[PDB]
Amino acid sequence: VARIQLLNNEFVEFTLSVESTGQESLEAVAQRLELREVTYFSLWYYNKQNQRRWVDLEKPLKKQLDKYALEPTVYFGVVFYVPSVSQLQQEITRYQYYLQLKKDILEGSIPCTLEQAIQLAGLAVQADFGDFDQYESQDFLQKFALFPVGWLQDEKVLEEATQKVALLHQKYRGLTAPDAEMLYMQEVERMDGYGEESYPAKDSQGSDISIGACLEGIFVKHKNGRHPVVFRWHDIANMSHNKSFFALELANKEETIQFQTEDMETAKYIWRLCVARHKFY
Ligand SMILES: [Cl-]
Repeated sequence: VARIQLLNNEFVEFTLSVESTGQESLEAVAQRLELREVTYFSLWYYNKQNQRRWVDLEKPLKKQLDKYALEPTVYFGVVFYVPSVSQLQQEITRYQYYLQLKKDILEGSIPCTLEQAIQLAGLAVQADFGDFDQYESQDFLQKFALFPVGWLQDEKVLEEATQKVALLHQKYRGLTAPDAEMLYMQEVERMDGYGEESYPAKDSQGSDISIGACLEGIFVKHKNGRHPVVFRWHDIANMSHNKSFFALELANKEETIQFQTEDMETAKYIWRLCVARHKFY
């Protein structure tokens, strides 16, 4: 018996056969949610080094969890981030996407100042609880996750910010939940780090780098103080892996750029996800 953790802090148990693929589990989650735009979403697990890894949806799920996972839990989530949530057509799709974006914020995976957090929390509170005066006090706000890694904030800062959220909340009276969610996602959309996943590596000259995927293409960051380089999706002719190396074949001069990742299994994984993102964009 395995577990699928959903985007709203609920879970589903399920019996894992030997042959059932990751795709089959994803489709079952989608039927459960009545989600009709499933292409943006997939399933991930924590690997044996506690790193997040998206499931190979083509392969049987159970072998993947046995071989690479610490425990038989997968997480439902957005694997293909969209430049504009307005391209999501249906309310159920937007709501799931909203839950993911709120998660990205509350976990700190999209960095966020406290003032940005207060503005986002005001919209989330309107979306999640509706108009402020249905609740004869806002003392319930004190016991909810409102802010990124909020439990680590000083109590006085936390009290003050929660009071600001309560006041922002009153200003949003009359906003429906779909509209409040869209306004929330529209803000998160424009924040640095939205849609980004990255991995440690070295470039062909031994320097340490972070490499990964963003909306625009494959990015590389060095730790000097300069600026990241982005290989735009359409400037990328092909991608490959061999041993621990992951490679981009660029369209301009057929130049091939190598990157050395932690091991051969990591290079294959990075390759698989980056190929899939290239195809999606
Ligand atoms: Cl994928």
